[PDB]
Amino acid sequence: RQLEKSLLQALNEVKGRILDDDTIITTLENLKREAAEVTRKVEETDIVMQEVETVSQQYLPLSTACSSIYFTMESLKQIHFLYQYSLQFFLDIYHNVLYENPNLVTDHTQRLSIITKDLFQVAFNRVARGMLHQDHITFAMLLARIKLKGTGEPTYDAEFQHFLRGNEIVLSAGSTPRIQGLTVEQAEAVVRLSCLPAFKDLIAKVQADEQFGIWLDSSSPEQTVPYLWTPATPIGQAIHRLLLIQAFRPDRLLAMAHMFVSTNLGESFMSIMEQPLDLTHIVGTEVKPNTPVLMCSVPGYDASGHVEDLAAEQNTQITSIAIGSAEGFNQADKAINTAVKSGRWVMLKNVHLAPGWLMQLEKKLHSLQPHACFRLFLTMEINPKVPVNLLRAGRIFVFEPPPGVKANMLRTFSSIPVSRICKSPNERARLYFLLAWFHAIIQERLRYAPLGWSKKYEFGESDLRSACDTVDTWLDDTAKGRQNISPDKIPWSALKTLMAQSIYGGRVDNEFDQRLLNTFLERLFTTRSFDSEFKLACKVDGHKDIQMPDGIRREEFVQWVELLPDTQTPSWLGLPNNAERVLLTTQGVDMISKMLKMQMLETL
Amino acid sequence: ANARLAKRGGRTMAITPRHYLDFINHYANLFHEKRSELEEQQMHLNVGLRKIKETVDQVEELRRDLRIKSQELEVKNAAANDKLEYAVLISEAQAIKADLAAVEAKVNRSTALLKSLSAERERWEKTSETFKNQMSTIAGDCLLSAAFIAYAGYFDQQMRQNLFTTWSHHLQQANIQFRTDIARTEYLSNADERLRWQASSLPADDLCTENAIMLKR
Repeated sequence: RQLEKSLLQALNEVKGRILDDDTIITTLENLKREAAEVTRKVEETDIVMQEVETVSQQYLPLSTACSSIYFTMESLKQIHFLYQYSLQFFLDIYHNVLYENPNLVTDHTQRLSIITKDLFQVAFNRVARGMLHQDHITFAMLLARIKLKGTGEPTYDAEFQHFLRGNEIVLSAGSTPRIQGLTVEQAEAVVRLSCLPAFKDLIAKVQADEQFGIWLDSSSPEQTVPYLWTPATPIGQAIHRLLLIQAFRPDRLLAMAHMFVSTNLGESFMSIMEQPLDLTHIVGTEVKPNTPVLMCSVPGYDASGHVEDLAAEQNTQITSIAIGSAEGFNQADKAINTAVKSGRWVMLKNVHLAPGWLMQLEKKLHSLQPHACFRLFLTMEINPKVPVNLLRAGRIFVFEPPPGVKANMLRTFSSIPVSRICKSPNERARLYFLLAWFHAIIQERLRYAPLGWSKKYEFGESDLRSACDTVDTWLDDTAKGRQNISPDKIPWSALKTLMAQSIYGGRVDNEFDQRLLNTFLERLFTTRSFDSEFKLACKVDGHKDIQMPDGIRREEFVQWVELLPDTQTPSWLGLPNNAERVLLTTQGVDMISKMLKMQMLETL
Repeated sequence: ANARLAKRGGRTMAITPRHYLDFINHYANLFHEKRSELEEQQMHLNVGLRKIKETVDQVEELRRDLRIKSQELEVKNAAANDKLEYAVLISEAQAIKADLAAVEAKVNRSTALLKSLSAERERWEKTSETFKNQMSTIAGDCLLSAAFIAYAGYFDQQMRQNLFTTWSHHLQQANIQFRTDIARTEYLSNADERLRWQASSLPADDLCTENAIMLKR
């Protein structure tokens, strides 16, 4: 540009004959030198071209996955309005991925795949750590979709569109197939599915596979799916089976979605969320000191105890201040200033009542740089009064009742300290396991209201802690330092009556519910006095049951907990297996509606 | 467009006649600025072309003088050979030969100048011919630039592109010509100020480029 400008302004101000001036010769020499530098431009441009084509052919699918992941995270907020992730959060994910490589390879071809897999896994972990369990399958499906799109692999766009828009599209009117083994709604689903060229002769195939009247309809169709989608890739087979089970048995759609995600990303892709939340490592490493730690919680399940136990374990100091009055705001500001100066942690309890003060808190937090080892914990309920600024600023952790009996036992055994459970005598561990089993059953029954319980009681961690305390103190009363107790001497009647009238029966209103709790306590707290082969429940009416582990130690009981199958039916709880069908179907329809919200954004 | 976005689900934001007044002010300013820039560029081009035409004429005059006095030197050499007073004729022929050497050197430098400047002329003529067409599209192109620079500052990239495409379809349907083969960022931002922005911690994306253009204008 200097070339062109100088040449034009030199030619325009000659004020005479160009051929008669030596300054024109100087401009000629200038043009020659600048033509020489334009000549050597070409090799720099060629090296730029080879560099950019190398980096493109190396890491273009990675960047496409980057964009898709961040835009899915951005469009995620349309579901539950609670989580608002930010580009700073995504860049923290990248600083965690590209700089913390497990078993750190030196071969770039394997390192790129390692980075991609670790990215998908850590993205799901760090996002689903602050989401309800109803949406984890939706996020896993979105991650699987991004992996499939970024994969050489035939894109299943038409059949995914049909799967997402099956019930919405109008089906045939007046066409009714055979009612030999399927209902009218199943017939309508088959009619809608018949539009696909692959699923063309389904009307012929349902009567061709007459002997497969159990794998297609009824029974448990998760493992077995008849027919198929020419050779087909396993992912396409999974898609075809998912469409078939949506057409036939919409209840197990969640199970088919889970196994499709497992086949598309790994059988342990989303299995880390069933583990109890490891708050210590995430707080000490994954949280910047500026960023507050939001601990959202569903009603009836608080989260103060987790961080209080964390502070006690890590010997740190927390100035826990309850939010809700002006002097409360005053000591909150004083403790925040003192913490920034020193470094001790500060807790504000129930911040979901003063959004106007939360605005000033967020602006003050962004206006300062804190000490290195200082974390601010905020606890709140899930209500729309929480400011989106604060949600964007802070890392979001949700606290929900754990999904599954196995998960509940794992959380309970993580909560109960080893020194407490392993005290003398040797029956304390078995009694604590029985207590944890009882708590897991009575808390899992709350999901299937109004069958498991007539009302949504607050059977939380307070009841569990009180039951542990009363078991400990009655065992200390009945054991004068003995290393073992015969099962007859255990105060079974005392424990049953106390937990039925003071601890767990305190919240019980209906006499029928009180009778039901007495039924569980009587069935569970006898064990024929610690006899072997004690039947805990009956998982399937046909040749299946859950039995007492023979172990007599905490390690044995924990090991028995992790050996339980990942499958769970309400027959574990004692409910009929038909209790969860309508709820699971409704959750599947909610998943479909959520992905419909996702895809659309990509007179009276 | 605002109503469509509101029904789609994003937050709508109010449109006021202050926007229209600002847009028409931007249209006037951009039309005046682009016309003035084109006029001064054409003036510079005309001065350069006139000077290079004068240089070509001087080249032709130098060639004619060189060949005429080369023939004169040949005639004088023949006369000196016939006369073979000889020393004076030899000195005169030597002076004429020195003059021929100097004029031939100047012709060589002028030829080098013409060869260097022919590539410049071969594009200056094209720009001069293209100026007549590009003068007519100024109205429509400045209209689009002003509408973009005064309206679409709140929407995202897709909605901005929708607005620009709608305005372009309207101007195509209204038989008004607009410069299609140019970027809306390139037409509004100069290269040096783009470099200064890139030095001043601005990201290298088109969105932030027109954001900086809005902040400047």
